[PDB]
Amino acid sequence: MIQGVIQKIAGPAVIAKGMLGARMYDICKVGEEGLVGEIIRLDGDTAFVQVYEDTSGLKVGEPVVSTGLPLAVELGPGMLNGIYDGIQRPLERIREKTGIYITRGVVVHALDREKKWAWTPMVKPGDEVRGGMVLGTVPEFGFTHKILVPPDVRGRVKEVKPAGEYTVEEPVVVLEDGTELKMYHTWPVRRARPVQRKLDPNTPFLTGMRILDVLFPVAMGGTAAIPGPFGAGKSVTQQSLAKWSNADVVVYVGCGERGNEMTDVLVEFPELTDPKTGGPLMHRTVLIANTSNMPVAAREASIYVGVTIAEYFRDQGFSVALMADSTSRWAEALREISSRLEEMPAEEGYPPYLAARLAAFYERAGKVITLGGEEGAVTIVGAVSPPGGDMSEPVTQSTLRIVGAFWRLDASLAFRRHFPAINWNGSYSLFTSALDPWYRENVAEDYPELRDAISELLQREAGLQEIVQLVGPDALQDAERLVIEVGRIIREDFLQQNAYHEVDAYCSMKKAYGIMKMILAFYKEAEAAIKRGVSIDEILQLPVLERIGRARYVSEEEFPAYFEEAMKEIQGAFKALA
Amino acid sequence: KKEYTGITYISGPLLFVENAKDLAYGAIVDIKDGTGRVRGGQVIEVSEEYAVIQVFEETTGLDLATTSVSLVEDVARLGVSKEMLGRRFNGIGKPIDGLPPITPEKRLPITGLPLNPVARRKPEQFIQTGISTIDVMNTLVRGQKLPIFSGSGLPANEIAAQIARQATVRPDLSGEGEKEEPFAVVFAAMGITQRELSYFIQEFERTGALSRSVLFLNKADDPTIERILTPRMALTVAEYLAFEHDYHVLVILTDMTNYCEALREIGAAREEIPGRRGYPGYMYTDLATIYERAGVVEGKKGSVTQIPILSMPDDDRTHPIPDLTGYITEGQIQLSRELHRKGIYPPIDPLPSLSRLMNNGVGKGKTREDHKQVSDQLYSAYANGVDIRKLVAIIGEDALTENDRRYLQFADAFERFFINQGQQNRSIEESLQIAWALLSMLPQGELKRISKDHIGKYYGQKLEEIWGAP
Amino acid sequence: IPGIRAQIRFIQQVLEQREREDTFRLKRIKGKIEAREAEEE
Repeated sequence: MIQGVIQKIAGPAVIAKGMLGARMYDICKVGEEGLVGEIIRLDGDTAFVQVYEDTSGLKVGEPVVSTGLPLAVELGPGMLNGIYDGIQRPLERIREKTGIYITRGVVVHALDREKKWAWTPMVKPGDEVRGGMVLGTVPEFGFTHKILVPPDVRGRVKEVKPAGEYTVEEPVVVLEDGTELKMYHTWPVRRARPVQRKLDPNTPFLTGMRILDVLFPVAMGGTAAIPGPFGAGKSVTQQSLAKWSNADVVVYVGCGERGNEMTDVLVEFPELTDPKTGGPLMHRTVLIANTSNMPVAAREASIYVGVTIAEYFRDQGFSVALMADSTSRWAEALREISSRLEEMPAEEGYPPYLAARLAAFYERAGKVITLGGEEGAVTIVGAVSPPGGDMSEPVTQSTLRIVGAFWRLDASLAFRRHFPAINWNGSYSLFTSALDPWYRENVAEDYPELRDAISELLQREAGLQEIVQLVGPDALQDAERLVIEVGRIIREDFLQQNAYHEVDAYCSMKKAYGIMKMILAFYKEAEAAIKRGVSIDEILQLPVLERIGRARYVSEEEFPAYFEEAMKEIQGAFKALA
Repeated sequence: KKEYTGITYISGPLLFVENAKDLAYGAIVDIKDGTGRVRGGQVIEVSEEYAVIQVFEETTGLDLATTSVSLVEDVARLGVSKEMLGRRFNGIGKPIDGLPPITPEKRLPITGLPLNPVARRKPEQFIQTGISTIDVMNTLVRGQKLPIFSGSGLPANEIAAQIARQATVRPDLSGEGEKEEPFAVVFAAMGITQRELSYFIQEFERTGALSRSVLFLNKADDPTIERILTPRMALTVAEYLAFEHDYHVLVILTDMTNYCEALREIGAAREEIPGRRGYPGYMYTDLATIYERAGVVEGKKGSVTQIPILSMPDDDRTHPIPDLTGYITEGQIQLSRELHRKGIYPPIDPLPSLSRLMNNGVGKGKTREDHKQVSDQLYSAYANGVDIRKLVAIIGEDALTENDRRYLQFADAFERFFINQGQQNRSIEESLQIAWALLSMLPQGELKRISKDHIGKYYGQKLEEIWGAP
Repeated sequence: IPGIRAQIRFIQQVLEQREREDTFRLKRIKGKIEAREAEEE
């Protein structure tokens, strides 16, 4: 509504003129070409605008128009299987419009205004509605997409539209006082969507990877962080976590990646990935692709766009998993934005509110009771990539203070053919104590003690390596030899997991518990034996080893039988030692 | 033509002109003084009361009574053509080789548009630079950005010119069989001296490499804004050739540190407050707008490969310039002062170097299928050789086991036959031959990276060709 | 190694502090030139 002209083009995306009605942090349309920019300072009659693209070619006198609303997303049906940029612009339709380049000032709507969806009402006239209540239903790539009342809307229904088949813009419900509810609504990306109450971290987020699920778990609604060294196979871990976890929807956020981010996101996800049950994995994920030479405003808003979309799908009642491709590349854009406003740096150039923004992102995670009475959750797995692997930079320090788990990928492991290359020494978690009851009631009454026992074996075997380096393995005692051997057995038949094997790609909790119990039993027997007088060499060539180490590749049904008979065999081979 | 008098201020590089509402921001102007000599300038700020103009030259004859300013162009453009191949330009697109100006097929904005992420495809095929430590161990793939991290006194101009006049594509190794894809080199030099300029011209003329090249040469005492415009003009020509005429292009940018310095000076001339270490706050996004216009698009047959050369300011890999360059590109090739003083050319250190896309451009169908494992094996052997070479000074060779003396002799022959290649133009097959003849020194079974098939197939050769031939 | 790491982090602190001081000063003088050019307009 508010409209003015240009008074001064001071250079890189800096404008001004008389717009007395305009409001702070509104989205504006600059020039005749329609460039988009945000208002950052009001003064007297004038207003300062920060344009997104370059302003070369503009002149004073051209019009400036204010849309009246801050940065926002469109939350409605039509987002799945889609690829957006940092501010929710559909890259595919942009390409179909203007070719291999992105011309400046292009306009497209995030939700396809022409596609028709099969509406199915769930209210009738006279019904009272509040913010967040369900309103209808639309089928979408194999699940019912609910239609939700915007969180700030309250009234009584006057009329509802019959079943039929409508577009996204069609007002399907007209409230009494006159406001019409479409199939979608909009939301400011910098405001957390409201909920009833936040629940506790008492239920596990299952990744399907033995080490991450057993030694360092995350709860439903927890957050983790992984570093991004080269050659450590981060992408494979991320794809496995995307396709095997118990999350209903996946949101992938690539913020400020290298030019070759397609090589492992945009050519991999659409084809090279299938779900557990069906066709393409892409029918339940939303990609947010954002390369390095995009405008900084988009690269800085990508995180908030992604987390708002995830909060939408949570408020709808699912359980979402969101992954940030590199939060260090996002902190870089934040620093640049800050330097343009001429603020004082805090440390290493980063603005003094880096930690506040990072927390404002990570603290939207959690398991909740939605406004509509359902239950949903958002789990965040964000990656950090320091300059030369130094964990002392401000981004890493700010992150590690608010996440709940650290999964330390390491290239030295993938150099010696260990996959997934998670270092079990530097990693940690903080969710185990809170998660113990669920473990006792859903896995086994002794699961925690076996987990601690395996951790202790690994700890001892690590605290022994220096003396093994000094003299070699053969020069050690019988007990030290035994612990070295059992440590090798752990970290080569339990920790290690092959993402491409069609059976070892996934593992349950009961399967992992069975393997841990097998190993602990074998080690107890062997300790008794070498204490008794058998040499470790008879032990190393026992035939039960090639079955305890082959227990990974057995199916989830054939595993209970395999497990019980393998336990009986372990019992048997000991009698021959007795 | 509309003339703007009314200058009100002249200081350093700036001058203010009144009643100039009709000058677009970023326009290019010209400044004619009392003696009629015409200079150039760019509009960096425009408002209702006056416009600011940055003169990219000296201002030693100007006064407030006779000077006038006139428009020449609303935005900076470049007239491109397919008949630029073989020409030299000065860095704002004017010929300097004594030939007539070209006639453009079109005029393009030099600040091109960003590529759409869903339009690219994965880089797939390699380029033969003729240098063995780059081909075998750090292969360059079509569509990659591989920078060369040089030093203060190391010979990076020679390596640049050698790669320029030796590079080629090898369609016969792939299934293509026949040579029908054209190759072109675009060569952008920033802030070079007269000595280096003479060297480059002589090198490109003495062997016919000029017939397939475009040169944008920018001297050290030229206006700095021209140094800012040079790489953008180069990449404009490259993108045009590649994605309108199916060329395979190789762009070389000789000293990105000179570019960064010019960028810093210009930013300070417009009264901006700098960022970390004194460089502009937006240097990351600027370097990104340069490097990130390179790659291979989907549904087209051309490609743009990019090799930015830069000299680490104080041999410090943590300086902002090599730091950001490492954030953006896909690896680096590291020259070494030690190998240089030891008389080795080209002095490439294989231990800190790395090509990040290498695995997607080697193997059967692309190169010979033993490429990857031979690379890894050479790396491991050289590492062991270097460690032993250090220890043998305090132990003495007589107290070394046998495999250690093997590794010692291997490392020696490696840096005397593989790295130190002189001005030879090695194919990929000659390089793999020399690699296998060197690996043959170690005892079979020590090569624990390679598979047994290749060891049976290629082991046993001895050093014959490098001394049996030049 | 610990002693050298201590020296290095100390030097790095001093350098960053000096940089922060001088950017403060630069901001001040820019504000000043703008103020006293506008007051003469």
